[PDB]
Amino acid sequence: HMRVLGLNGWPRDFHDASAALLVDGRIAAFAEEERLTRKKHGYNTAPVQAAAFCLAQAGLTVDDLDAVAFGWDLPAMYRERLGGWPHSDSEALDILLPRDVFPRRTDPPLHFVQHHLAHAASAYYFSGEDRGAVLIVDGQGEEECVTLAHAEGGKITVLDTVPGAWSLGFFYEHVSEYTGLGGDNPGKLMGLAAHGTTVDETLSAFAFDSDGYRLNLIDPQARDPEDWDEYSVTERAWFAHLERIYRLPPNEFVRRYDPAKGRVVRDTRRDPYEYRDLAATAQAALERAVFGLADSVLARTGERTLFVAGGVGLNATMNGKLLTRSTVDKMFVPPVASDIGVSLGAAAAVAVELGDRIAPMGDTAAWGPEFSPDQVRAALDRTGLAYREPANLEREVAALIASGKVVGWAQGRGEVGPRALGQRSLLGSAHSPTMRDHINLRVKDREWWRPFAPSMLRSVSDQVLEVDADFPYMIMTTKVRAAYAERLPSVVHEDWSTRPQTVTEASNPRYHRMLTELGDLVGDPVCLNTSFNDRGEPIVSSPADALLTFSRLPIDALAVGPYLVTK
Ligand SMILES: Nc1ncnc2c1ncn2[C@@H]1O[C@H](COP(=O)(O)OP(=O)(O)O)[C@@H](O)[C@H]1O
Ligand SMILES: [Fe+2]
Repeated sequence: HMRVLGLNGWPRDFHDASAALLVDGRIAAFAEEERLTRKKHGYNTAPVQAAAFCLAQAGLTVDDLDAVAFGWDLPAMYRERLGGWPHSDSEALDILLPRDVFPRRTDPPLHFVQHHLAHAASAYYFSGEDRGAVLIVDGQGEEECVTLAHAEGGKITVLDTVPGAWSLGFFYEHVSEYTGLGGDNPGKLMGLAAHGTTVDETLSAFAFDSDGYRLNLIDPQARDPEDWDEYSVTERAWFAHLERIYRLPPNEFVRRYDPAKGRVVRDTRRDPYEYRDLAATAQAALERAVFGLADSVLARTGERTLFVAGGVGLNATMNGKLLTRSTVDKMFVPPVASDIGVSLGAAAAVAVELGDRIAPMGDTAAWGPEFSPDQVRAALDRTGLAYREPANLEREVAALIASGKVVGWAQGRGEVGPRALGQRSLLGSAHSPTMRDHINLRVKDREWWRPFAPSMLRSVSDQVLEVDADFPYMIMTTKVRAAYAERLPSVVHEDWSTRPQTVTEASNPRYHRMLTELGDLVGDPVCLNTSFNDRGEPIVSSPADALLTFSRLPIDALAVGPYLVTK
């Protein structure tokens, strides 16, 4: 047995802390810190709880680990940008795995893995494909924002990098901030781009070529020597530039006491919808730049399989278009493309270095905590709420869904990454023409223009989608076929695009069953599947989490374990 605990998250100036445990190349456990702490984005923290969970889940202690792997070259970053790496391996271990939570007889080997390598590792080793081109597109690793590499024979070899100042991630963030959606919500920007019109995709900043892009707005060698990313530098350049060329100035945040809620709430001066054309344009500029990069690495390696990771990898809209490109046959992007994924990537890199074979993820991301019926009961009995234990839960849930009701679904092991995949999901009819507005405005109280996405049986996805492939992670848009382009109004765009999760019975028997039962009711085993949370809070993880969010939202029912709660 080779056991490698991979980590991300650090007390100084970090985000998306997470922890993954590989055992014999298999994922034993994987969790994001935010899910357990309830603090969004897992900011400025070692993945303390996530690692504790991995170890408990696998019944291990630190002393049972062959290696601890960290998904950045921290010593390097501390050398170049802070004037020295002051930590012994043991001292660093004390910070990443505090002894009061993680008792240990001795230190495990500590490995720092280069940030993009980890990103790449988390794509390649888990793709189930044995070779391909690697495209890593990011905010910024230690010094680079893009990495093009060749993945073959269990090896990842770098061909080229792009300096952070030219970051597509930072660009897209900055635009996201400029619009008032916020730099921490780029996904929203993507959503918004769909409502805009693109005028000049260069933004008078980018110049696109056949190998990607160049950004004459900023000197590519511009370092913010103070910090250890070029975020501030790119932020000034982009904000001043956008204000010059775009009709709207930066949207501003407004903080006022709301007597209705009894607190200071943050709002935006302008409606971010006003910025839709700027979103469209940013989206298009990102796509264009990324199309170039993809073509370039594909051709430099002579592969037709593409691997994508780094946070830009979360842009399903851009991925869908990569997939349909003539330069692309197959595509894998892991559900943990962002930094949460570099704990797993670091682990994989190390495990591979230690002689392990890494198994494929295989159409599921359900690696987080799960809870026994007794545990769920404990959480239920805490609330003093009445609940049933349906003979056939999956059928009853299907019936509620078919009737246009919204059902919280908390089953098995939490999924990892930003997307609910039927372990912690809010479910609704994919068939209702009013469901989208209902969930947006009445249920989640979020923006009217936000889109929804479907889960469907893999077994019918060939009839529903123009591509007969696995889409396990909702990480890629594709188009529906004619016969379904109006059947599914809540989850299909006017242009027939959608962002689907395909569901194998192996991946999720319960979800699979529920969908099957739904098909027997409304013809298609397809439903609307949106993240289970009140907006701005992370996806629920524990039954107590589920009950809390259920109690605060006008959801109709909660299916948590084998129990069903109604309002
Ligand atoms: N849907 C999206 N489309 C485009 N870019 C995105 C999207 N989601 C996240 N990003 C980008 O990913 C970046 C974060 O990447 P990540 O690898 O998680 O961390 P880091 O950049 O610190 O290495 C952000 O700069 C953000 O702009
Ligand atoms: Fe990254």
